Amino acid sequence: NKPIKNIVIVGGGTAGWMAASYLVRALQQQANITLIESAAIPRIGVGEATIPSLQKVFFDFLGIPEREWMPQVNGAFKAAIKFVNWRKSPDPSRDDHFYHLFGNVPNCDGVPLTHYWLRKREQGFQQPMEYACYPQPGALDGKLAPCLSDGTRQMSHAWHFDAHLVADFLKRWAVERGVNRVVDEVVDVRLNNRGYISNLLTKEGRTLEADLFIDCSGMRGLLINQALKEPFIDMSDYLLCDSAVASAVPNDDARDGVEPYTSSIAMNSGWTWKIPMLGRFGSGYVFSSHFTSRDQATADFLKLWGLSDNQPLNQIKFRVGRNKRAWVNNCVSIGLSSCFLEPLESTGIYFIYAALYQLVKHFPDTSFDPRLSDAFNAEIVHMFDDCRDFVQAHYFTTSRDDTPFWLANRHDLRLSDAIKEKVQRYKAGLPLTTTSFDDSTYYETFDYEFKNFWLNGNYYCIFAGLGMLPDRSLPLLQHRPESIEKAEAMFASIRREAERLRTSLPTNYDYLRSLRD
Amino acid sequence: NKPIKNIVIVGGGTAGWMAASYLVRALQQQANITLIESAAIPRIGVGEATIPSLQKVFFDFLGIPEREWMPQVNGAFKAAIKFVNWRKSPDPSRDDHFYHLFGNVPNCDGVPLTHYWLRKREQGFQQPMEYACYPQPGALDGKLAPCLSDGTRQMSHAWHFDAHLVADFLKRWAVERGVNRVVDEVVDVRLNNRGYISNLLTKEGRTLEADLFIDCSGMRGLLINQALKEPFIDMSDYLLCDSAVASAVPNDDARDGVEPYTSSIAMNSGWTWKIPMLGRFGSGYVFSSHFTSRDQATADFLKLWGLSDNQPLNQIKFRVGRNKRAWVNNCVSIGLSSCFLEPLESTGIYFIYAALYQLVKHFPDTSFDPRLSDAFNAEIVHMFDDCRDFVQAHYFTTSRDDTPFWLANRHDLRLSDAIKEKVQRYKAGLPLTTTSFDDSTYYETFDYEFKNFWLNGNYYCIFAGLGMLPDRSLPLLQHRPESIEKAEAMFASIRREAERLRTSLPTNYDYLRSLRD
Ligand SMILES: Cc1cc2nc3c(=O)[nH]c(=O)nc-3n(C[C@H](O)[C@H](O)[C@H](O)COP(=O)(O)OP(=O)(O)OC[C@H]3O[C@@H](n4cnc5c(N)ncnc54)[C@H](O)[C@@H]3O)c2cc1C
Ligand SMILES: Cc1cc2nc3c(=O)[nH]c(=O)nc-3n(C[C@H](O)[C@H](O)[C@H](O)COP(=O)(O)OP(=O)(O)OC[C@H]3O[C@@H](n4cnc5c(N)ncnc54)[C@H](O)[C@@H]3O)c2cc1C
Ligand SMILES: N[C@@H](Cc1c[nH]c2c(Cl)cccc12)C(=O)O
Ligand SMILES: N[C@@H](Cc1c[nH]c2c(Cl)cccc12)C(=O)O
Ligand SMILES: [Cl-]
Ligand SMILES: [Cl-]
Repeated sequence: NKPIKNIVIVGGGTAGWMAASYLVRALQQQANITLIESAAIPRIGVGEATIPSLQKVFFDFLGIPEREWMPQVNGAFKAAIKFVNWRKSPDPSRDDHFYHLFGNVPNCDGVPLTHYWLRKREQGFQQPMEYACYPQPGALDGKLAPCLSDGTRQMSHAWHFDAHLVADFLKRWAVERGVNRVVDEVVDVRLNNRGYISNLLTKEGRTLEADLFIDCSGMRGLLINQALKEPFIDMSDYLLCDSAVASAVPNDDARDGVEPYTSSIAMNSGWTWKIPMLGRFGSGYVFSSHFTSRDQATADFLKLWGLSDNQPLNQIKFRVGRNKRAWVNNCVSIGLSSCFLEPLESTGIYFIYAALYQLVKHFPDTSFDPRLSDAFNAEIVHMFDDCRDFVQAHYFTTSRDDTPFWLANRHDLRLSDAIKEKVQRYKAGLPLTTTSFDDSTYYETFDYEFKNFWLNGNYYCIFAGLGMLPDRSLPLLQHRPESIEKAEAMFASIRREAERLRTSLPTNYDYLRSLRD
Repeated sequence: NKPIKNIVIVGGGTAGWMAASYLVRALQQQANITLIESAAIPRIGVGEATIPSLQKVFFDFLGIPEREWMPQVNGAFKAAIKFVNWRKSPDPSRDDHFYHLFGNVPNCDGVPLTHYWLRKREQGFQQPMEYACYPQPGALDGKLAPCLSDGTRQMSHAWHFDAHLVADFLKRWAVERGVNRVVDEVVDVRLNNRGYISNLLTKEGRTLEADLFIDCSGMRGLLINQALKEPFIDMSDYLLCDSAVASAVPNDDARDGVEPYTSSIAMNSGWTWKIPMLGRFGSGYVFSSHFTSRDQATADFLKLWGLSDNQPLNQIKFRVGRNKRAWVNNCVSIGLSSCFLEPLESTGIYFIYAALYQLVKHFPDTSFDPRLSDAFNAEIVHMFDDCRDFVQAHYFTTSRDDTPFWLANRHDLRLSDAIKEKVQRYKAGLPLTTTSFDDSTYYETFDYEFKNFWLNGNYYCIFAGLGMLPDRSLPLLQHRPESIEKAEAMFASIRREAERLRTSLPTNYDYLRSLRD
């Protein structure tokens, strides 16, 4: 079979430029890559929060160290997501926050520390789970950097940045390596009688042909949805939000610092993200138009930040779900053309490079063996549905009952069998997936992470933070007092490390300034 | 002169039965009215959107309160038309909607609030015009009823209903009051040598005579066009659409509510109406066969609602324009036999009862003084051409340039001097027609409304919603800072009222259910 020689990518957003740069890197020889992007159709870039695999799977693959790309996209550090007002009727007099941290909880004699923490809590211990089981949250409260001043990493972390600058950075990188860039707009897609894409007709009269087409056209799914008519599986029975009102807000970094984390602030009918960088934070009230008008959401959002009627707003809508198949015939959808999940756990750009990684793992020749795309499609389904369930798990486990939106989340969602099973194991007191690896190994072993994306620590951070605890601690632990004592020593180590970080890390603001102002 | 004694109405659609019932009411004494309608020729009833004058001019005249006719026609409430994707290249990621609301914008020291809104916008104010100047659009976004639960009206509104049931309701009403109903089909019309209608010959052998004939035969204009040969002024140089593909679509009212408004969803080569009622919405893609085939339009329409090849479709065509004269000799055309304009602003049934109102205002004796019909004809010309221009104003002011259809609308339409003049005044920053009345008074003073049908607020809703703003705010306002401050207080009142409506109105779905399931 003849190899894929010509590849056309439609779209110049994060997805398109990730596709171009990843493919130019992966396909060392025999690949002519052309990216077409409209000057008249905006890209989506709201100020984006990311996860550690962005470096390990994407930028390492390209050979670009963090210190190289990060200042060029005005990047800032993210060590967690902090959830605010998710636990109860929010009360202005009560500190209701919890973190979802990156990295693994240690095990003690084959049992995660989360489980020894729960046993302690049963005996009256008051410290919240993540403060007991992770060394860094206090440091995040102090707004400290994830690294010592000399760059030595001290916690697992990822990044906040404007996705426009990332696309820009990658456009530059990809074009210097031979990606052909066409600024133009596809207006028509011709399919042959078998349903394979033949060519694209552009507004300026170009006809584009390729062996393989990558649809990075964004939510419109120009190729996959509009031309190939792949059904989009609407998942608004799983997740209620379908909208956002977003903006960027100046930050007084010198008086207030830069939070080394994304915040998710629960609202009446959704939640608001906060994504700090130097000088500004991006923020969006993600909402369900079924429970609040865009009008009321906008008022709620402005009021949250003390913003004025003169404040500019980005009024976004989205459909939650994914294509029935990401790759149909000679077209692979990547990015918003493939799926969307609300940014509650920073998985959007993850879906782009994880899908690109999978595409190269299932790379076709010009015969397009359906066994390859079928395998690829099943990986994407698992990747997305798994994240959808984890995100959904933040909603149906809420104890908030103070609005129709929160009541509908408690009562009216459709739950996969897979999520119910996990919730059942959790409530029984069983660990979810645990690894013996350290973080370095986990984040270096993408075939493992991709299939074991949400571990025990991730579920515990969310479920325990939300106030849903297991019915009881692990029965095994009643037979293991020595193991319980060793766990105490591990809790004491973690506390030592927290205290060392407190006095050793530079502020996130100072460290960011030091790298590049 | 002998009075009109015998009146024959040809046609049993909305127009015929409105004519019968209006005339039986108006002509208290000396009137024998006969309506002939074919059992073999369908009526036009697609699910119809209406305006507040339907109650005030038509049903009040008959003495039928809203609460009486409305459940009998399975009516639902309409508080606006919402225009979707009319502003730009539609983008699935962007909320592009605006409302055209019923009712007046308040004035502040002789200047409409629209003008104070524009000055604010010049200074960076971001709220869309209709959300600033009207209290109800947020409530429509929340799908709320126009009335409190006890029926107290809270906004100006009209109705959605199947026009078949209205005809049915009025048939019953008119026959109980002495209208003679003949189910039969006119096959021939005899004119005397002077060109006056002598009699109608029916398929079943009846000969019908009358002093006055009302042509409600629909688009075929059996009497006015076919028998009297009155020229129809084709207006396809003004407006491009000549076709519709229509259907009814089930609605999940319990999960999705019932939108208290008509939607107009701009397509590639026209627009699609949505007209919600209980259990279903009527919908039609109105299109120009010059830019899209009926085939492609049908595919576009099915795709819009995720409908299947098994979905039933009503494939409509129409000619846009009006008779040179509505009333010729002893024949008055009323309804589709008289004129057609696409349903972009819900004027079809309006044309029926406004024309009937005018007919009674110009009512003849058997001498048929041409001065009466000449006056009547000039009123109809003004009524129709005025609406034609307002509808046309939605098209030529578009910023959409993404298809041939939208480009032709931007560049290729014939514009009346009257519409150019208005657009010129608008762009200069001048108010169009303003009233000092409240809505109640406007909607109660039909001689005023009929001549001042589209006010400043109506033009602003459309022009501002479409993104065509005046070159600058009213120069007068630079001399009136106190007036500007008073306008602020009025903007604050409107916001208070919006917020009160949000928490006080029942959902439109709940209120409709409560009245009659
Ligand atoms: C509200 C919101 C919040 C988000 N938050 C996060 C977050 O915190 N973290 C994270 O990782 N991700 C987040 N995401 C996801 C992320 O922003 C996007 O997935 C990502 O930035 C790339 O989107 P895309 O490239 O698939 O599509 P787009 O950005 O929509 O780019 C589309 C491209 O296709 C081109 N195009 C479209 N049609 C044509 C055509 N006809 N001819 C030629 N070109 C065409 C456009 O010009 C553009 O270049 C968020 C997304 C949304 C909507
Ligand atoms: C696509 C479309 C969308 C519309 N949307 C709206 C809307 O949203 N809001 C609104 O207010 N209006 C709307 N209208 C207009 C409205 O539907 C019609 O004007 C109205 O319902 C009445 O039409 P009519 O009675 O004049 O003619 P028809 O409904 O066509 O009725 C014709 C009658 O004449 C009879 N007839 C014809 N020839 C003979 C004959 N030879 N002998 C005996 N009887 C005969 C027929 O049997 C029938 O009874 C719309 C119209 C169309 C076409
Ligand atoms: N395997 C993923 C899990 C994850 C996705 N988003 C996260 C966030 Cl936002 C915080 C903590 C962990 C995650 C990771 O550790 O990066
Ligand atoms: N004088 C008319 C103007 C009008 C016709 N159609 C409309 C619609 Cl569909 C919305 C708002 C106003 C109108 C009215 O207010 O009813
Ligand atoms: Cl995301
Ligand atoms: Cl109409």
